[PDB]
Amino acid sequence: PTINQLVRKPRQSKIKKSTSPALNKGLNSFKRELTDVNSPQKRGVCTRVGTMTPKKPNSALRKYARVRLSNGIEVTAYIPGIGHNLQEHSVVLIRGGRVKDLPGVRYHIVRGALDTAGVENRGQSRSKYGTKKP
Amino acid sequence: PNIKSAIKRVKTAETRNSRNASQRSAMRTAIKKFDEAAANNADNAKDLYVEASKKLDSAVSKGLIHKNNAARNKSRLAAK
Amino acid sequence: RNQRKVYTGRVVSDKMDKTITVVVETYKKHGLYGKRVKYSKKFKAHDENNIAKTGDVVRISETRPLSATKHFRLLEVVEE
Amino acid sequence: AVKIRLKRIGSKKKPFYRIVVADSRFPRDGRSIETIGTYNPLLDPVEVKIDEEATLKWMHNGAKPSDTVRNLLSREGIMEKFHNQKLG
RNA sequence: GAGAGUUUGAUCCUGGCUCAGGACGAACGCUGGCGGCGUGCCUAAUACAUGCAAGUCGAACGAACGGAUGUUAGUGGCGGACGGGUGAGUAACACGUGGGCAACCUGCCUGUAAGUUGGGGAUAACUCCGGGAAACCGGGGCUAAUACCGAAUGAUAAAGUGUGGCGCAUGCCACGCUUUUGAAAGAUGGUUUCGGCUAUCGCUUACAGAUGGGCCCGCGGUGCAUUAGCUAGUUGGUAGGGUAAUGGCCUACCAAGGCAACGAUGCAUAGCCGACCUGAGAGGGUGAUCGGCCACACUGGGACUGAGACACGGCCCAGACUCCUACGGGAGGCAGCAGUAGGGAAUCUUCCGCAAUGGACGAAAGUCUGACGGAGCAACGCCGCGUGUAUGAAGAAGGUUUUCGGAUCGUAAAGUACUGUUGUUAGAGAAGAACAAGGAUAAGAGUAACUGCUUGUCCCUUGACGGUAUCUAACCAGAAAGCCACGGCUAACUACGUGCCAGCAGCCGCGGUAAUACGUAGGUGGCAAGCGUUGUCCGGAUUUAUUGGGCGUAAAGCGCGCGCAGGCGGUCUUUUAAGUCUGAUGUGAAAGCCCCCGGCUUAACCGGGGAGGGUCAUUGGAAACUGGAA
Ligand SMILES: [K+]
Ligand SMILES: [Mg+2]
Ligand SMILES: [Mg+2]
Ligand SMILES: [Mg+2]
Ligand SMILES: [Mg+2]
Ligand SMILES: [Mg+2]
Ligand SMILES: [Mg+2]
Ligand SMILES: [Mg+2]
Ligand SMILES: [Mg+2]
Repeated sequence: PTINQLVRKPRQSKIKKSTSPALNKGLNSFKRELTDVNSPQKRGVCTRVGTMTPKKPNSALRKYARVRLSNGIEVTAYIPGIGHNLQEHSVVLIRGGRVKDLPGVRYHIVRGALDTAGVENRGQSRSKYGTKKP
Repeated sequence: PNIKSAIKRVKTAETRNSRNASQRSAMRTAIKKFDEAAANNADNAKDLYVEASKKLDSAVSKGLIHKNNAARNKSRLAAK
Repeated sequence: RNQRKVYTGRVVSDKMDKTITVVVETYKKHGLYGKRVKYSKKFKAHDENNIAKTGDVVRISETRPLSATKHFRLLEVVEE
Repeated sequence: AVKIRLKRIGSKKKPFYRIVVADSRFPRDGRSIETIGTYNPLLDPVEVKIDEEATLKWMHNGAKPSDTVRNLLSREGIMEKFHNQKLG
């Protein structure tokens, strides 16, 4: 462009989207108005639990839970690891992370933080999946 | 209040208010006597200037008015 | 003495009473893309007698405030 | 008032002090008007550095010291000096 | 100034997505030994259970208590406006930087020059009365002052003026005459003769200064035009009043301006900066902690007091919300330190002391200070130290694996020798502390001289932390290692089990009976008292390209013109100095980055010194180029 063009309008960079929009919103009951606050993790209440058929190429059933977070946003969270404790009205803690197999999931459930009891029988990567040392 | 000294300063301040308000009102009734008499262009105004200036400078010494205000008021009155 | 600010410019209007408005017109550097930009800034000059006129080159200098907007004064009339 | 005093600096259980000019009102480590020396009590001779001409000046303007700053000045020979300048 | 992977059968380009680094006030998962330095409600400026955060002076005053000192509930003075908190609001002289005030204030501090003369009237406290559980309220009477109110003498305060020297229009500085105003207070202490005199702490007037504030101004720093008109005391003027002071600050009268595409008005957002993180740098993001400034103290408004407020822990009133009651009526505002609830992914002890530094009061002793020193908790971070050291084999038992010969865990162990950073036990035990006050004295100015004041030197003195650090010995390898990954990107491979199931995954992608990609075991790699994941910021990303990109076919030339505004503009001479360039002065705080020294057992950390940083301003110069002019 010409310099006069660049002065009449300077540049404008790209509008960045977050991987994790719902972690980046807080709530106050008083105002009843969402408040932008960068957050790593949120807790919620499992509305629904179920299985998913993932994309091509894959075919295994994937465990998800539809959660209502603390801030009121309804979110689908993958339940990683072998087996789980969860059911309806179960409280859950939620971190970000995208299940590439599965279309509508963008977040994971931290395993071992709350009523998400740790995985059974696991020995390796225990800090993930939330088993104590035996 | 709730501190021992706050109630004391409320007392002190109401007292000082009563006093300094009386003194201001007297000053200003003086100044109005002067300006009315000067509007009427009478004989008494030349003593009333003095009465007003006495009370202005006395108010200064009592602290209820600042000296540039007193000076300015003497100036504006003298201008009548 | 300490010294005051002085500027030069051009007159745009005369409708006001005993004053004018002097527009100063300076090139200056755009902060990022480096080009020179015509920066303009008008001030109210205190014209003691409605001397100047529209189209007049003029010099002004600052002083105490004289109205809501004025802070300057006519110093010379450099060129009609 | 305007005072000549100590500004606490350094770290915990190892203090150091700047010798400072300041109002009574301002904070202990807040702003100042001019700093004119330093102090350290840890060492066997306490280590003082003072400019002494600005210090005489601030005293002539009426900046009074603290107790310990006064006695630092006196053990540096500055309070005798200031009395000597008050002699005339 | 490093790049790598991913589109294709393959290639080149384009283009996106991700990754290798660095940083967090972080959270979470697994685990967890210590020391030093730091940091710790970012969310609900949501609500407050409780406790303590602003008191002091008996050398201002009167009463009461008391066997002369001392104490007090009151009147009075000073301080409560500092210190401390938070970032709600705020897009503006709020902030930064640089100036201006001939248009302005300033208690306490210093110094200079004068002066504290005489009187008066009350009022609390107190005592009674009535009310009220009682506090506490009224009504009567008594009373002191450094509380109040008069006067005389004194204005560099006004008014009338005249002279000198000047500035930047409004005007300033100095001098002198006339007229009119404006003050006060004592307390302690000594001496003297008894009148007197007199030091200090105070008081009053003026002047200077310093310090602290106030007003104005140039410029600078945010997105939106799916917001273009806005304003009506709004703009200027003549008069008037008002403020510490200029000014539509306000009022009356006159004219109808003024601002604005150089983005006004409006909406949403936000405290601003020093600086912090990143980056080759330009720049990008942030405005935790530290310092400065601003704003606000449940919300709104208003004043009084005072040098200073329109006041965090003051007042009044309205509103919300809450508490106690004897049910008549009262009281209150944690964004002070701790703490509690709630919210939240999430953030501390209802701790000690004023020994220190600093502030308020006081003549001072001293008192007060949740400022501040410290200690406590949290692996939250940075640094440091360990959790043994040596020697010890063709190589134990065992595990894994086996091409069943072996290979590996592995000098690891065992065994032998040694050490005690740490741990434990017993002993010692610094700094930080200066002083102040008081007692002695030596010299001064000032005194009739003493008292006193100022200064010199001695003596004396008081530590929360804390019997903490530190140091000595003795005893023990003893009690002190876990997390992640191992297909490529990228360091590090085998066995079993499973069989597009269970499950993995930052991108590409693995798993359908022979899986280095899932789970487990062994072994390995990377780190290590932390490791990893998630969230956010920069870079890499030349992917908003000023430095530093592009539009034939990839995204991208309005379908084309007429043209206001703006941007840009042929050759030469003179003139200037708007822009440019340049010498000087001043400033851009400290802390932080950077460099050089020093100190903590090094480090982190801390100190000293220097440097840097501005489209900074004034002043003085050049005319080559842009701009203005002929
Ligand atoms: K206005
Ligand atoms: Mg805000
Ligand atoms: Mg770059
Ligand atoms: Mg207050
Ligand atoms: Mg409070
Ligand atoms: Mg609190
Ligand atoms: Mg297999
Ligand atoms: Mg195309
Ligand atoms: Mg600096």
